Amino acid sequence: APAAAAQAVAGLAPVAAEQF
Amino acid sequence: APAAAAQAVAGLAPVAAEQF
Amino acid sequence: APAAAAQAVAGLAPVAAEQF
Repeated sequence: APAAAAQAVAGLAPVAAEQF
Repeated sequence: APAAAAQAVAGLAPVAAEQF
Repeated sequence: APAAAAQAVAGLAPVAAEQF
């Protein structure tokens, strides 16, 4: 389970990042 | 099963990035 | 298969906006 939760967050962070 | 659930999230990140 | 289908749409949609 933790590998899925870390992968999902690492793949989403660049979208958020590019609005700031 | 969780590999598949993380891929669905990851994989749609380019839809968000194309909107904003 | 669905991740790939969605990626294709993300890249097609903005092309449409350049016509109209």
